Amino acid sequence: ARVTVQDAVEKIGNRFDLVLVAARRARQMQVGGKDPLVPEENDKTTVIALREIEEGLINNQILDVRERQEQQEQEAAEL
Amino acid sequence: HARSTGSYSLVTQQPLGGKAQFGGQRFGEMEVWALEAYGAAYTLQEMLTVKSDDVNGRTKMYKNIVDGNHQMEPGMPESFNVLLKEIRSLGINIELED
Amino acid sequence: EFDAIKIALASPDMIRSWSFGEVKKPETINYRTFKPERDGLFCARIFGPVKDYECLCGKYKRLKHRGVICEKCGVEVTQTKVRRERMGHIELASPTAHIWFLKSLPSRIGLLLDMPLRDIERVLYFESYVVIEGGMTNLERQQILTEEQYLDALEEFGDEFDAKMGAEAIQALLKSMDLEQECEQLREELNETNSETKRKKLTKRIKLLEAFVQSGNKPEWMILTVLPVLPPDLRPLVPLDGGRFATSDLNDLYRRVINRNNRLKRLLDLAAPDIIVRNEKRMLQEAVDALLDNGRRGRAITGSNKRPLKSLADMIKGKQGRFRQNLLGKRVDYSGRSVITVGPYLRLHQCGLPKKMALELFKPFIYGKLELRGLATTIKAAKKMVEREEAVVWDILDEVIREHPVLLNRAPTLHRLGIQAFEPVLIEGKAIQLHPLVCAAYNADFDGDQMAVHVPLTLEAQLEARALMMSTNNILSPANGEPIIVPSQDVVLGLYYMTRDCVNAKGEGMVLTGPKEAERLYRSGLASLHARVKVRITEYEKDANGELVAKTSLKDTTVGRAILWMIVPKGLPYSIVNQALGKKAISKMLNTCYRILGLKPTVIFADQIMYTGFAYAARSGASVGIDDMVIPEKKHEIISEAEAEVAEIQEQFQSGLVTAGERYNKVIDIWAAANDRVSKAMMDNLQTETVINRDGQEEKQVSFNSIYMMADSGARGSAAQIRQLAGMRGLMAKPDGSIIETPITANFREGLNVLQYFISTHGARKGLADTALKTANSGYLTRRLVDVAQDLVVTEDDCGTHEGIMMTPVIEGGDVKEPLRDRVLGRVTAEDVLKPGTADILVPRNTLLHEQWCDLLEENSVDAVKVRSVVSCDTDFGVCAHCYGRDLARGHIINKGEAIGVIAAQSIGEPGTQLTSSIQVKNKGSIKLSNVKSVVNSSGKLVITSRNTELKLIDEFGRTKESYKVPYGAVLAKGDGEQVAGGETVANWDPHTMPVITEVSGFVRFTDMIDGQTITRQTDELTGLSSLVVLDSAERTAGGKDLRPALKIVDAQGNDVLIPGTDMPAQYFLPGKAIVQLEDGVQISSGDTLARIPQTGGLPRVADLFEARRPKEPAILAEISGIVSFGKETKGKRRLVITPVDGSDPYEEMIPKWRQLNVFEGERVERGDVISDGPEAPHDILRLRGVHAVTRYIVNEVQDVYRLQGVKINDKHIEVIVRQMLRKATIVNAGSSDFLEGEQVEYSRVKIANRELEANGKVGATYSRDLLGITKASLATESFISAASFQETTRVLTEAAVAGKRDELRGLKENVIVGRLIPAGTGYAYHQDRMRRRAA
Amino acid sequence: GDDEDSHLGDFIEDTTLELPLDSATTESLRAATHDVLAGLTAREAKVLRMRFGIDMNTDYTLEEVGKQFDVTRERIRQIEAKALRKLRHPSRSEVLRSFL
DNA sequence: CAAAAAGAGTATTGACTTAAAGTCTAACCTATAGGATACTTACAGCCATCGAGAGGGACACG
DNA sequence: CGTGTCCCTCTCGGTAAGTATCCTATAGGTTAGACTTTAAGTCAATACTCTTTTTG
Ligand SMILES: [Mg+2]
Ligand SMILES: [Zn+2]
Ligand SMILES: [Zn+2]
Repeated sequence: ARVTVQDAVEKIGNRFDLVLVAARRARQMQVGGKDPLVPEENDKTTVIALREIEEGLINNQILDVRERQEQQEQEAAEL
Repeated sequence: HARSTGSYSLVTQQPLGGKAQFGGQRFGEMEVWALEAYGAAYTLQEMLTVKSDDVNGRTKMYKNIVDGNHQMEPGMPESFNVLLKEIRSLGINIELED
Repeated sequence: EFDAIKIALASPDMIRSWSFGEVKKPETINYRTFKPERDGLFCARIFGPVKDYECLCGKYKRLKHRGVICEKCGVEVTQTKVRRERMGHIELASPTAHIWFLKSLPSRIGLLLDMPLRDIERVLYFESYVVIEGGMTNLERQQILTEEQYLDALEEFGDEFDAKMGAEAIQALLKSMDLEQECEQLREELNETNSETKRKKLTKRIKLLEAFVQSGNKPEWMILTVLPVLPPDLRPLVPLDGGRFATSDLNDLYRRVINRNNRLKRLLDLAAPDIIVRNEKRMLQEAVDALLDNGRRGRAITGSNKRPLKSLADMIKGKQGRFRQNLLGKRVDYSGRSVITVGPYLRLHQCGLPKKMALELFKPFIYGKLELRGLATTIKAAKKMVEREEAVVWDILDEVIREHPVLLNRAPTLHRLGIQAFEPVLIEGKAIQLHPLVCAAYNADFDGDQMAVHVPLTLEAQLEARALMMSTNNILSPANGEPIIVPSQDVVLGLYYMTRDCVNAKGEGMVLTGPKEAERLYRSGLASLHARVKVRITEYEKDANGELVAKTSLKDTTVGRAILWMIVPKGLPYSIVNQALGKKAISKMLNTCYRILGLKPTVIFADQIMYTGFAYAARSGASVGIDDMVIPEKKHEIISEAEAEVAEIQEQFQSGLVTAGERYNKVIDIWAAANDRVSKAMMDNLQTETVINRDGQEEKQVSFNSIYMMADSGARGSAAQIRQLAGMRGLMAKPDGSIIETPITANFREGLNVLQYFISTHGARKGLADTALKTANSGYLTRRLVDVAQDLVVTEDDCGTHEGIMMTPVIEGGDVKEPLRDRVLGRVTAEDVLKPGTADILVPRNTLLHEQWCDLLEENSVDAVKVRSVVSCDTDFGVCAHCYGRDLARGHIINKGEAIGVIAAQSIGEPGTQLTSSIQVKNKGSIKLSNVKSVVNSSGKLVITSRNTELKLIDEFGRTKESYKVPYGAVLAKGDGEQVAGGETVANWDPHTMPVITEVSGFVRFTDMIDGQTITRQTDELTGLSSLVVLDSAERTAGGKDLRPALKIVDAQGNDVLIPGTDMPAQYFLPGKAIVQLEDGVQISSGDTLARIPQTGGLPRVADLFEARRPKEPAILAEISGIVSFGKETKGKRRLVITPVDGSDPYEEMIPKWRQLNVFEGERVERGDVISDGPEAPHDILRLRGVHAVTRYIVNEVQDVYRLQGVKINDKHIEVIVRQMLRKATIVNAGSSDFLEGEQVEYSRVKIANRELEANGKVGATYSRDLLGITKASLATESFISAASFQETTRVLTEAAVAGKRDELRGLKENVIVGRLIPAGTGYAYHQDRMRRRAA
Repeated sequence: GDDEDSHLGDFIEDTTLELPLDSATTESLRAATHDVLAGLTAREAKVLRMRFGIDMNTDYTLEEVGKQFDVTRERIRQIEAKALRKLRHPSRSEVLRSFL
């Protein structure tokens, strides 16, 4: 669960980009194309996304790299 | 009192007054200033488009919520269209351009 | 989608393009079968079908026939929502003027033709003729005739002469004019005239003509020929239950228009006599002008309600128009109210939400979770499971509210802490439970208050509520960086009572082994909570590189302070809880935990304070009784002495020793002095009533009185609420404002009798009738502050500026009202703040001065620091992040994007409900002088020959402690550079004397002195001295008026004594009423006196400073520096001439003759220096002294109001409003730019226009900065939508239509109205992405 | 009311709108009748989509679909009747009964 | 494995009743015209009492 | 030919309940109701073919 989000802010700065990155990741995990990188503890996708932000396994560049890898995989699997 | 979805008004398709006709809470101008003083741009946008006035967006949002997807497709409020028609029914020609 | 909104006039062709048909009948529906009759206001073949995919007759009735048009009734088969979008039109039988473009005060029709509105209304009323291109034979073009004159002209000219009447004549005048020719003739005529008024009038008309040429509009489109009609579903005729209908007033207005238009067509087809036809045309012109704007021209038409029916323009304007009632704030789904209660068991990130309320707000979330689990087959089955409240829909409800915040909002939202996000806890009941610590932010007590909860739906609104609006993030105030979750009243009395010491309690003096033993003793009853003991505590100080270091010592403390030490976190010192711990000591205990430890330790610590303050206030058993109000035993003697001192001044009034205005002030002065003796006899009795024994002998101590402790700890009480319970209530004021002589010498423990309880109600209804309308003048000031600054946003990171503001401590004349630390904390330095050892700097030139950098400035005693300011930022359309500084409720710098213009207007407007001879040194320091000329007086001391001398007190540390203003002609009892002692008078002067003191010594000659014209015979009958007073201009003779009496200093050898430095004569022109005392031929000393010339609001004051109101008696400033002179007199205005040494000399001003001047015709005046005295206008400070001096004036004259009521507001928030006031500019030299001379262009627009030119080889235009009020800078903006939604919708839409204005949607109001992401916070990235792909 | 704030027009609601509870039931019925028709033969999943205008334009009568398949009018009435007969059976009608 | 017999699917013809139009008639609304002693200027809602500030237009004077 | 002053104007901060009005005669449009027609849904019997069963 969450009480304060200060660790996520000091990981991803500006306090407004954090909301966007966390919403992007939470939407990735919600419409279930993906599964969390962190052990979920009944946390919703918002809290799981923030916990992934805190530990540094998810940020904007990580999401962009994974998205580009997915786009390359789809093209290479088009046949 | 509590409301999620009920009856909407006639000219401006907005919820009605409190607890006699199952009406919503007024999110007035000072609350809009309070949400602008934070950075809550998405909360404000769902306050003034999907929760209140956009006719297609509120049905889409209800279907999304009951389908387990929390995503908004905002559109443009009906009150702005009413305002455009009322200004345009004077001699003045106001229009949206791109 | 769209990127801009464009507004203009509509051609008749455009109006016929919008329409789907012509409305030809006034009928609405059939009275028997309520179907829309054709073809009236409600027509199915014009405005669409009444039912979805059905014809009117019924031949086509399904979606298989979509788009087809019935051959019988003509109704298209489509959706019935097209009746909200399809318009019609009315073909008027005669042209009709548009009331907006005629009856607006500028009168675009009137000033486009250069024809006065009084002479146009005569033509529109069919009571005068006007020629229309009548040839160059006898009459002019726009010459007005009458019936007789037109008859004569017709009898004299049968052709080549056209003069019409009515709106046809006005339309012909508007159509026959050539705009380019008129504009060029006006431009030629502009240079010929030099009168300012003619220049302004011609410039206005040329501006209008250019606005008409540049846009696509035509002049004759301001006269209606085709009138559009609104879609029917926007003016409905819906039936109520009971057979009766409800209609809009637009139906009545349109029916009147159509009836009169049809009758006019009928009369024209009948060849009626012209009086009837003219009357019908006047009636039609009345009907249309009442439809567009009712009541503007003539009297308002009223309906059957006997009320003026609402027109088209009344649906857009006002507090209940479309803009303010339906676009800027709406009714919202997923919301509800309930009463709030305490629930003190909560954590400050969570609230208590009833199960009944949470079952309705989260209704769709439960419908979609029952089917996911398979508990319900369909949406209709899940709708009935929660309808009968099955036992499984409560287990589902706990899953949908786990990490889902809700927004709690209290009805007056004065600042942004009025909306906060909490995590709901499901409780059984009907009242919301609100954490005790967040009540100060909401300003909410529990005596009937209500709150509205709002449910964030989308996945981004649940992350803004958690990351931005959560209640654990808002613990500091955005107005001043101070805590806002301070413990309030019951927890601050439990921490005060626990942390106190009693002289001899249980278990005193015993040595404890730690805080855990002190609690084992108290709980088992072996020791008292106030027992002076020695405990061994281990405290951690993190003065290492972030590492905690332990230190163990044996502390002298009490049992209660050891028990509280188990709550305080690691890195805090033990002296934080080793005191009595009132209310201020608890608020700084949380502030020195946010700075040292951070946010997460403070949030946990703020709840443990609340839990341990509620717990030990209950164990206290602190009550209130009638014996706790201890009346002094001397109160009966203090009053009896004051009643025997008003009976001796009553006798002196009858004996004539004192007048009426003196015994009234000698009775108040002894009742206000006997009120300070009763209140000092109880407070010295209450505060130490406890005297107890130590070691046998008695010993006094601080009292444990139940009412003293509630006031000594700050727990809901003061020393003025007391002294009305145990002292006396003192002097009361009658409603006229006077103070009654005899006070009310009783209190609330003894009781007020009938006569003195009635008196204490004049001041009780007056105090209740003020707060009932102080909220209407404070809620309107904060609305104008938001709308002038809503568009300001941090849009950059560093603009690279070196300009700034010099910050100094505020010294009103006595104590320092605001030290340097408060005025400099969290601001970026503009230049290197070098230490007094100037060989090396102290801080760099871009350091954010936080708590640590403000310690060096205090140790080294820095006098002043120059910091970057918002008002001096190079960023165009926004503010740099370094020119703002600290985030102020975030400990870091401001984020790029943050909307600082709405934060700065709620911070000023929130405390608006709380708002309404000699010099004696105090400390021991050095006398300091600045901007003063020195000359020896007769007695050897120093007299001052300056007008703006400042007296200061420099202590040993080199910082200024006192600041006194020394007038002209004052004798200095000491000298500069000397270290004087406190209490010594270092300056003395006569306040009623304006000396003309000399500068040198010699003889005084009565040159140009005439007895009977200038001098009168005033012989002193007391001393015998000769008094020779000059006369004023209203009495002096005309032949002697042109003579200036002067005293040129000479000697006894026939030479001339002159002022050193230059060789000008030492002559002193004596003004009127100058008392020549010393006789001629007498040798004088230097600096000898010659003549002795005889001599706001709390809340409206803040409004007047921001509105830039000009004062009633402005002080005259000096327009240019140099040497002053004089000139010819006149009747009403005197003449003052200022001569530059090398510049243009003949500048002059018309000073009124009835104002006391301050320059003696020979002083070197400086630019922007006062000539007269009084309230100084804000505009003249900007023009003469610059930008940095008009912002210092406002932030120092508006913080005086707030500091008098104990309100802390940062100076960032006032300099943001000032920046939005000096936002326009006026061109002085057009240069190589495209700007007109008199045009008022925006400052940022003329700052980048002459930036490409200066980067190029050309030359840039120069400008003059302009200051405007908050209601004029918010109304002259580049957007007509952020200005029409504020005020004067009719006046803004009229100017934006005739100019073809285009709205780029750059602000925060435009995106709120049109329904998209504001470009401020989380939507700042979205708007930057759009500006990249747009113009890519 | 007892004030100049409330008006008669603020209490008149729009009765031409359909509730989103009713609007989300329609999108759930178009999916429930899509799986059911997929469980039938392609001939009976096409005559039922024509006898009732499902996911297309105007519905047809018995004769109008006779030309489509060259079958006579009477047999299609029986082909449709057997298609109706299959769907009444359980294990293909449980979810459908929740819509009544 | 292979042949005879019964049950069921698929496509027909001949009545046999049924809802949806198509049409004729009447009866009942609905729009229009006409009325000849002589009659000739309505009013009333600025029947109201707030203040406070800004802007423009007309008068008078230097 | 140009400032100062005063006056006028503009903008800002369940309801509702009455006033008399007449009257007569023609001709045409509108609807509504019942009779009749027609495309449409229905049932009863049936022949053929395929499948399925039963039997030695
Ligand atoms: Mg209250
Ligand atoms: Zn039709
Ligand atoms: Zn800057």
